[PDB]
Amino acid sequence: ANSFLEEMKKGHLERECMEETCSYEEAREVFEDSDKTNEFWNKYKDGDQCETSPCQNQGKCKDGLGEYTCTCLEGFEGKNCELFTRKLCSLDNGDCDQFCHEEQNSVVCSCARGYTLADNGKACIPTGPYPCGKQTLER
Amino acid sequence: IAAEEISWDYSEFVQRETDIEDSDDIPEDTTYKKVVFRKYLDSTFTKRDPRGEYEEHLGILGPIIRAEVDDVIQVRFKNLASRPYSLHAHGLSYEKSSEGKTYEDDSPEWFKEDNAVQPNSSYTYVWHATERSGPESPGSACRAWAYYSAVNPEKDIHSGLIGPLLICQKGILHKDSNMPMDMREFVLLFMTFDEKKSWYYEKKSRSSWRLTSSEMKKSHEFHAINGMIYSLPGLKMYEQEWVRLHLLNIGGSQDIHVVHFHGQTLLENGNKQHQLGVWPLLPGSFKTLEMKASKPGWWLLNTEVGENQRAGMQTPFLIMDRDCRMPMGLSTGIISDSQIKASEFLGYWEPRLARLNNGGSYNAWSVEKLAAEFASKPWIQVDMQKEVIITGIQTQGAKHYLKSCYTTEFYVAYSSNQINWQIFKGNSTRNVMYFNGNSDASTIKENQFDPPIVARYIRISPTRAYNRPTLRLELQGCEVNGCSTPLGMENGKIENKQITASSFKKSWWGDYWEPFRARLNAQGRVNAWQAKANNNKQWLEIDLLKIKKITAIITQGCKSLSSEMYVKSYTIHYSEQGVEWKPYRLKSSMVDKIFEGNTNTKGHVKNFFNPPIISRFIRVIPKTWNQSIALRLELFGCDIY
Amino acid sequence: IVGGQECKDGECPWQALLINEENEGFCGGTILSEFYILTAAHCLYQAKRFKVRVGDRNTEQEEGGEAVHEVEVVIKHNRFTKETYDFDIAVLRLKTPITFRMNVAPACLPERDWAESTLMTQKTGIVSGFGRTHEKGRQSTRLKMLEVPYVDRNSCKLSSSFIITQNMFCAGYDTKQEDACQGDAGGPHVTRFKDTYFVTGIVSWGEGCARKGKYGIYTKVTAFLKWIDRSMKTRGLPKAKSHAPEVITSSPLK
Repeated sequence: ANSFLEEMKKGHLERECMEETCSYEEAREVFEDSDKTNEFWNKYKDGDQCETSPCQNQGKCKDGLGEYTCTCLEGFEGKNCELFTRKLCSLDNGDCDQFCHEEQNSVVCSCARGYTLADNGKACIPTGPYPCGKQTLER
Repeated sequence: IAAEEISWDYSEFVQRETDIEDSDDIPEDTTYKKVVFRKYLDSTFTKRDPRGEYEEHLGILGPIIRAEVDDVIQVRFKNLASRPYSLHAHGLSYEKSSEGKTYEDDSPEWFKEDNAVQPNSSYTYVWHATERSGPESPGSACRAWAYYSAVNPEKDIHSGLIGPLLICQKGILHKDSNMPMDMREFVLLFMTFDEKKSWYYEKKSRSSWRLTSSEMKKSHEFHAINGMIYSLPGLKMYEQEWVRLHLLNIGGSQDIHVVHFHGQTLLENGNKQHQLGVWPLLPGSFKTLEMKASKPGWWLLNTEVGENQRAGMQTPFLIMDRDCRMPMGLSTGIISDSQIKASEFLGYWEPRLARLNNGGSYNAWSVEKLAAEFASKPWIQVDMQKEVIITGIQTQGAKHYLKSCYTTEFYVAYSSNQINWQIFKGNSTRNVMYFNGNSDASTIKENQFDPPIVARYIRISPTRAYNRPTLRLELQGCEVNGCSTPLGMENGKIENKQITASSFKKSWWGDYWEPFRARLNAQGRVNAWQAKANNNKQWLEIDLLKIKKITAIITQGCKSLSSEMYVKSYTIHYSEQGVEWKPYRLKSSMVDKIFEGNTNTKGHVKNFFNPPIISRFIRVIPKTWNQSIALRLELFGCDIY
Repeated sequence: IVGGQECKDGECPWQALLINEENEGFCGGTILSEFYILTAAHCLYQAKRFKVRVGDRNTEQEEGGEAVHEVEVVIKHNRFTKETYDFDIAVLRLKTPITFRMNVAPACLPERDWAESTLMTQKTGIVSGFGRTHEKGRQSTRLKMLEVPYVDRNSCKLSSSFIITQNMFCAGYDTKQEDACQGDAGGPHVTRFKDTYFVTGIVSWGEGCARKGKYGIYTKVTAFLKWIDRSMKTRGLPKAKSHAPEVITSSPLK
């Protein structure tokens, strides 16, 4: 309180206790004391309100007050799994760095020679040193 | 998007929104069998979008979608009644996959399937956002569109199945749920709605159907303005605002109006070379242009017509003050929260004793013990029995040794009729389901409001603090007319040449007093004006240069770091362009008014005055007094044109 | 504001300087492969001889053994208007093959499909050239390549008194500063589309070059696919490995 060396110590209470799990040895070495760590541990903090299941599809949460992330069912995407899967690319090149051409509710991007693919298909991983179109970032 | 059949009332002026007369009996039925839209955050029901404070212009119309570049919002629809509904957009060169018009097509059940929605069955449908609606040329940045049904070009626009497609540009966005705002745009849809010309026509009328309603000619076809009649809310802006106004007219093809504002010149953007002044409307296009206000007051909003004013629209828009940051109930001693209502309190400390930095370890708000506080209902009805306008409320905790003790989160509510509690303040423009709060104890925290919220039954409710629920909410309102602004009697704009003192006290073998600092919260020697004599002869003249309209006043008093003196009564002398030291006339009779000075020591005096004080050389002569002459005179005038 | 910045000594190969046997240049070219060099037709017609050297970043000086790409003979073009400018594209028939080095990087061939997706997205572009289109008083010794934006087609027919067709369009700033006749004639206006590089512009002089701050004139090789295809397969396989590859063709470019 009202000290430069004390603001960094109290900053670990709202992070290594609220976002993840708490512990007794967390605020002992940081505070460099023993009188305030014991008082903070005596007050338990239930995390969180996941017993009533705020999300659908019987999803569970984690040890976090407020924010949470559930494993919703497939076919539904978005924040609370609302938007369906993407059907066609057409516009915005389908979020892929090559040709976008729909095949009746089926889009797949792939580079030709001189380039390969990634693990999912977001962008073609460069392989050759200088094929027919690159940029030199050496300088 | 939904479309549940809900009977909407066209003749809404009986609700007494801004109406004056009371003998307005409806011959037929007030409500009409129509359909209203609704916005859902999910694909299923049981989850509606709360209409925020900014979502005002709608009436019978549902929500307004805001989709821009790289931002698409789904529009899942499910029929609830027994008739298949449709939805057709306008603007871009959209294909039949997102069109929805009943004509020739190609796909079996996809190009025209949205026009035939089976009851109790959802359907996958989503529109596409383009870049055509973006107004080119340096000037504007928004241009709205329109969308409605398609099962009938005429039986749908009267069935309450309308909707504007407000689309702006890309480049300027705000943090209001990732929606591009950073302004204060408005949209109005002026189009009459008919009950006899709709799909939900119940074969008969609510009174007569011989010669198109024998009571009134086309009584079912009322000129409903923005879904209602004699309403038009949210027209509460401030002085000099270049806000954008969207004028949309698609159905009214044989109704040409010319908008003319009472004392507001126009300015066209884009070319930056036109002034215009007036601007009519053409059927089809979506005209949009700025407003640029000038003088405050209840300026009438009309279209210079005889059939759509006294029987259509007649709502004057109000312009309130911009710099109305004067003390309301903290620095004064008259206006206080004595009329506070609640149910559950927070501890044992004193209720009203909640001033900023006060002596003692008991300074908060409570009457009954708190026991346990959580997400219950510790509502605090902050009623004022009058009109209110709040743009910012501060929040400060309490401490006396080391503890913080601060409220981390609290939800706000409001009401306008006491019988119902419209708990919807937490979902305003930026807020959706939360609100700011205090952080520490020695640092003052404020909560500024964006929308000009107006009500009468304000309600706040805390949640849980640092093991000690203690709140000290202040009060900060604003004017109603929009002209009562401080001319600088306490800030510094009014120099000493205008407000002059009387005698100057000077000791023989010592120093000398400087009683020319007659302002609010002054330091140094004295704090205001303290004359040498102590009778009913001293004066305190003020030069107002021009004529002003004074309504509110304030007066504290000074001291000498030992004893506190003040004035108990004074008289205001009004004049004109010349000179006339005559007291202010009493409008309730014919005599002069007897004003009262400072009541206690430091509690200010707040009083309203309806009759204007048209003068320039206002003189104040203190009659009675307390110990010695002392007062921090400061008034609130206007700019009478 | 990004001004007239010079080209880098790394990713700037497209600069086949077309000079003469003496110490006097005329225009430049475009590097794409080893059998064709895109450039303007007035570079050779109504001019002088032809001497090409790829990977030559400076005319007065030399960066070692890098500038070597001699040309035997050359032909003209069918749609090339001698008086004005239209489809002003000519192919330089080299005599010695050159491998792919650092200053000599190949590029993929264009196609007709990259005509509706390259002009609406990449609204900018770069103009590589030593500076021989406006050889008046700005002859810089360093290879300059400034950046120029793309403007709507409805503002290109009035930039010059000559009526411009679809093959050439706007490719410069507004009527503010000097954004025309930038670089050498036949200079590549390559626009970095997406993971590749496709040239799509040739700077040429219309009525010469004077007070042309309005807009620029740059071709579009996406429609020039039928000409680069008729002059590559009909000539047959390389006989003596790029002799002529192959200059023995008719004047209207087959």
